[PDB]
Amino acid sequence: ARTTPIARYRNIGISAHIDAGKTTTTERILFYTGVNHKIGEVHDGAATMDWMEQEQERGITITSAATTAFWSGMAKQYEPHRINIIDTPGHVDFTIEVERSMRVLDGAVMVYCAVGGVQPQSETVWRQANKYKVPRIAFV
RNA sequence: GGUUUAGAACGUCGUGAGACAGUUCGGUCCCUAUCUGCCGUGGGCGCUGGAGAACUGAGGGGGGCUGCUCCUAGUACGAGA
Ligand SMILES: Nc1nc2c(ncn2[C@@H]2O[C@H](COP(=O)(O)OP(=O)(O)O)[C@@H](O)[C@H]2O)c(=O)[nH]1
Repeated sequence: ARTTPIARYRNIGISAHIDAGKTTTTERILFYTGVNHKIGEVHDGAATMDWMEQEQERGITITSAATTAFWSGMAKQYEPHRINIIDTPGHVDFTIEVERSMRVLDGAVMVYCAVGGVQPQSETVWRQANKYKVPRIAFV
């Protein structure tokens, strides 16, 4: 039947202030689980999370697009888990994408910058996370 | 090439020879550099015995132009662009 027991699923959300590195960390995760070669960047648009061609050119993630992989914690790189990341955007203009995403995840790794710490958009998505008690960790 | 010479015409003016910041076609542009000047290149003499070399360097001339891309760097700035 199903390929994996439920305890191997981790539905996590990546969300933060603009440019805090959500898409970069998502592409790094995809590479480190091996569904992506060529780690790639965003300012050169070659990243694969970005398709709509606006975020290709303008280099700003505008809408969430879920993605899956197989990374593992028990004897890591082995005994695969199912991490469903959702690369959400952090723009106040697109906070609606965070809203519906934050309401649909069971956890979410918040991203913070080490230069500015929290930022107004992060203080916003913090309300959008307390709004649903979405469990969460921070990634500086 | 044009402007303004001789040929020619149109429009216009003049009765006319002709004329017009009106137009059109055609229409010869000379000079062996003496001096000054400047580019170079020498011959004489000096420089205090003659000669051969190497120099120092007064002083003068040449050369001084820049773009793009990459890195720094998606950094600082900016809520974001
Ligand atoms: N120095 C540094 N720059 C980063 C990091 N993550 C992202 N960036 C830069 O941030 C710019 C855009 O990153 P992006 O993926 O758009 O961040 P996001 O907008 O939050 O997803 C790019 O030029 C990256 O070079 C990081 O961990 N360190």
